[PDB]
Amino acid sequence: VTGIALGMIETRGLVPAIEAADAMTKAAEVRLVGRQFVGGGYVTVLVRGETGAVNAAVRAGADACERVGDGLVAAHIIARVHSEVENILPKAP
Amino acid sequence: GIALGMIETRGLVPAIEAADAMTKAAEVRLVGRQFVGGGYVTVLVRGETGAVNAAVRAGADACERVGDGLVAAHIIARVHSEVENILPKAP
Amino acid sequence: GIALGMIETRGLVPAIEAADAMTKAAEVRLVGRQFVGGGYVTVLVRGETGAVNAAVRAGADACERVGDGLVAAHIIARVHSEVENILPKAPQ
Amino acid sequence: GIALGMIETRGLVPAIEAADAMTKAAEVRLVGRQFVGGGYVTVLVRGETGAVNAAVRAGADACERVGDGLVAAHIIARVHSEVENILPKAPQ
Amino acid sequence: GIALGMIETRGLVPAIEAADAMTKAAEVRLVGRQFVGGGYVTVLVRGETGAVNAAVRAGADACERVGDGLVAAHIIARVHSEVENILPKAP
Amino acid sequence: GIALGMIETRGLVPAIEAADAMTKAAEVRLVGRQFVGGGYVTVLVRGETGAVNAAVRAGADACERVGDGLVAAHIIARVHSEVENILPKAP
Amino acid sequence: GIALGMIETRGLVPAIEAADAMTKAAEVRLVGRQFVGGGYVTVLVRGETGAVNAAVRAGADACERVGDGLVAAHIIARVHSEVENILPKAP
Amino acid sequence: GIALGMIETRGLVPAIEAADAMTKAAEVRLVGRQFVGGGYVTVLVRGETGAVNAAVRAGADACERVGDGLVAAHIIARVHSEVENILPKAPQ
Amino acid sequence: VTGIALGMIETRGLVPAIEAADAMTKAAEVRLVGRQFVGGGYVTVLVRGETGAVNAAVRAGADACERVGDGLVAAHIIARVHSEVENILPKAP
Amino acid sequence: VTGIALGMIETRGLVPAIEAADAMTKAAEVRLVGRQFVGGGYVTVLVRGETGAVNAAVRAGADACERVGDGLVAAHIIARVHSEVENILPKAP
Amino acid sequence: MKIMQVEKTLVSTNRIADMGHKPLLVVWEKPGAPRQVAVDAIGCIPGDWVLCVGSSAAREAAGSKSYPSDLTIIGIIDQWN
Amino acid sequence: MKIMQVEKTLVSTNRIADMGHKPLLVVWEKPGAPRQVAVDAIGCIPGDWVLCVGSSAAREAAGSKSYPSDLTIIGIIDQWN
Amino acid sequence: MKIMQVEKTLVSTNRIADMGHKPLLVVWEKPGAPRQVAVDAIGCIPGDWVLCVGSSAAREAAGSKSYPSDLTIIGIIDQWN
Repeated sequence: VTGIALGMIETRGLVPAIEAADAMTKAAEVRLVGRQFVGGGYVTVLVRGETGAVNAAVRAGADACERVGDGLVAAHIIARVHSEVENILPKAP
Repeated sequence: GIALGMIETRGLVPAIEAADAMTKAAEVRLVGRQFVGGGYVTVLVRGETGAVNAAVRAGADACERVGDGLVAAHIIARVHSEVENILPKAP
Repeated sequence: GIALGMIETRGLVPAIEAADAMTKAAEVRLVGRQFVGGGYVTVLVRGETGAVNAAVRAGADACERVGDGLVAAHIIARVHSEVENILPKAPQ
Repeated sequence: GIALGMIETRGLVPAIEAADAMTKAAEVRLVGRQFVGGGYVTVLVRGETGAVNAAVRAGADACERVGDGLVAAHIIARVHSEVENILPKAPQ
Repeated sequence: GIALGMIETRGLVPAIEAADAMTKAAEVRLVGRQFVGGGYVTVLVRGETGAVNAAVRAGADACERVGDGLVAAHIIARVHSEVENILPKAP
Repeated sequence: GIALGMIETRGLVPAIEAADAMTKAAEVRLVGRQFVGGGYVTVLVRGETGAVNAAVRAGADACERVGDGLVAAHIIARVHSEVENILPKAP
Repeated sequence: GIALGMIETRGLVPAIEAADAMTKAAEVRLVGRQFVGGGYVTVLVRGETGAVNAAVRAGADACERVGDGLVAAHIIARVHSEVENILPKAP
Repeated sequence: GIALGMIETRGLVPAIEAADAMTKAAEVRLVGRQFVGGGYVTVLVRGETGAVNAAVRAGADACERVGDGLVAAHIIARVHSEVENILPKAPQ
Repeated sequence: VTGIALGMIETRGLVPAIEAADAMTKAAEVRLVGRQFVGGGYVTVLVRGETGAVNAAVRAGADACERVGDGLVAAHIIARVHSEVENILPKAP
Repeated sequence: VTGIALGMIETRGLVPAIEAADAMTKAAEVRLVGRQFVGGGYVTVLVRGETGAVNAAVRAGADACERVGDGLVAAHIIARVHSEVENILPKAP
Repeated sequence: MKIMQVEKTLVSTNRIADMGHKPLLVVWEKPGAPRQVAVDAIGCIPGDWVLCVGSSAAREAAGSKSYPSDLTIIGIIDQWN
Repeated sequence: MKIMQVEKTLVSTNRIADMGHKPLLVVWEKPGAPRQVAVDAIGCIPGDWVLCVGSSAAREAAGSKSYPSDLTIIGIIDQWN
Repeated sequence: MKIMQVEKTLVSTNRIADMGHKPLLVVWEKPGAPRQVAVDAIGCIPGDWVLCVGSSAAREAAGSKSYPSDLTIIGIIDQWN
């Protein structure tokens, strides 16, 4: 898979985060590039790919994970990521 | 087995009880205990679909009252190959 | 020594008090003090079933008052072999 | 490049959005993403004063909506030399 | 200087602002920034009693509105030799 | 298969109907019919977890109205080795 | 696998969505799409009992709102040998 | 070209209008027009994910008014390999 | 007759469809390229020709067939038809 | 320090003016080019530097001096100063 | 108004929300002329000659008083060389 | 609309108050073309090709009925040469 | 928006009443470019590079919903060559 678009989903807990990651990867052709434990319960999953693929993946993941567990906190999409942000974005999980 | 079962609890005692009841109720394989942070603790198992379902049901019923309680209980029949990268193999 | 005793407290002072109370009450070995995060501290012990039960009861009763209080106090008389992989063996 | 820009958010998604917004808005260098703990994420930038001000304003405006929202958005036009010892220089 | 000044803030931005205003307002020495956990961040300084008092007052007045706010601001004129063991020397 | 499914009925006709519907609905193995005494009759099966679940659900739905009715319907995913001593092998 | 899962939908788009979600959620084998006539469309799968159950549940939850909606969702654990004559083998 | 777009309409005129609208809006290939029976007509397209999404949105918006209206408008970004056996490849 | 414009009329039943086709062909200079049985009672008639001719034909056909039988369902006009749609559009009846 | 931008703060009295000058010079990288006694109590402090630096300095100075003493009268910023105004603007204090 | 020829379809996934479902086409006066993107309110295959309106009228031609557009296709020329 | 490529970020400290917090980018059709400044409503790194709207539509694209802008970026082209 | 450089001050005594007290400056892209007059809402010495907005946005930038202007200066570029 190629592309630089980034899709983010933040959930309160690990079970909704895993569900969202699975839903995203099954719905679209994206890449799971990392899972982050923010602290305080927040867990963030990141996906990379084409813009439309990331759009479909993030929509499906938010819809799937909005109910399981404590719920869904945020679901954001970034078309082009600045080169500086790539330093803080993980490459592989 | 490929099916994934998981329970999140608000504490470590309910997580241990859930994992113990899970492994005793069904012949599944405990693959990891994760400290999410903020009090959440998660336990994960792998196995057949029916065994995972029975184990998760038993664990969610056994950890309901122990400790601060139960947060979530989920079952995935066939998880995507991408999620294996973030799923732990051993605890 | 196969039974496992568990006590969870909001803070480290009640956890220390509970661990001391259990260890003084019965002949058990303190195996682990775990910082769950968010204020939860868990103490684990191993021993014969009745001793672990008595120690857990005494520790819960003793450390209920001190600090933010109790969260859980649970005894397992037969830990599954697979579960043992996530149970610490030596305190840190 | 001496001015310092700061944005704090409840969660990592708004923090990433803010960092991207600032970096796209102005010519600044992202120096640090800090996990404060308890849900707070802080992003730091360095650059000329006006550029840092514009970047911070744009980032706050962009990332206010996403996630749990904003916590702080502050610009310092002259960081003291002693304070620099606690400011990270490269992101991790 | 031996006097110790400290401010706790609910976030890292108020802590940085407090430390910056402190060091600019008085000629004190910043000795450490500590992440307590749960959101609290602490900054510590050393110096003369009057300088530390002025610095802490300025920092508490400057971090009051920035971010989530101010938690505490304290001054110790002569800290016991035992507390040096837990007090950081450099950040 | 190791999973155990059982239904108790208040009579022998509902027990026969439950066992028949069970074995027809799922490919399980009927291992015994027990006269508890006082009218209760129990039927037991062994097999895979999913097959046992489907069989027990079908039997509990088929014996609900026939005869005096249904007493209980239970599924054990992995029964302990000790219970094999009291579990019959053949009827 | 022998278990049969089926969903009927009032349209072809909900049927495609149901089949897609089914095959992605569980490792089952899609065996046929049938145009009943009058708008009804049916999709059928074969596989293990647990996999078929998970697939059918996911498909019924995914096709609920898409299109005109969901008509029926059924699972047969062990279908009779006679029904194989009318069950399609490939779509 | 792996994403699949779907539109269902009550009648053949809205189906033709939808197919034309999608094909004009994006670079997609119309693969199938299916007579479901009972008045339902379904049109299928294949292409890159974003193009299929744009085409489906435009077609739904265009053909909502004409005829008896819309029934469904759904985009699948990743069709399973097994599902492909029931998807027509060439229109008739 | 030449042209690529397409005129569509959908009626519930065959009698209104035949009436609409006759009215269209008599009113304007168009080509009857097909009649389709959609299923469920819907019947569709298609005409090809110049844009203005198709406009007049479709207007007259809708006006004529709006009353006979179960009635008129849809009457749409397409100026230029995409090449892909020509695959599903019939050539001759 | 370079730049031609000018920052002005007017206070009623000398104590707020001194406080504002100190706050400006500590907050940003500017130059104190003069203090003027207008008459009637008004005192004006002038700073020079880059546009953004002057902006930050003036904001901080107004915020700091708005309370001490009689208070703050005016706080204005000028991006580019005309060459004629440089005659009346003092060079050094 | 302004006569242009449709070149190709243009798709932007990250377009703003209020742009709606309307499609976009790339239109130029002639091969080699500077290219512009116009909101399609009629439906045009590549190649044909269309009428393009600009300024505030294009917003209404798109469909709303406040549609974010500045060049909208309002019709297809019947005959044109 | 009008296809342009982002060149660099432009910052003006003395900009009027009602311009808000929105950023500004320098956009041109191609290297060497005349340069224009567009209000960024999407977020674009330098180099990519974006859709720029003008006239009264740009004010709404910025975010307000009365935003002082005349050229606003409304989306990023997916594929473009 | 549109980047221009201030050349000189322009004064018109017989200007219409509703133009208010706002000053006018002559702005061009570069020496030799066609000259345009822009209402000054910021205050710019000759020589510097400024941001000029046009169309209906310039009226608001001037200060009123109905100010008779079509090109208003909205800010001064910090750094520009």
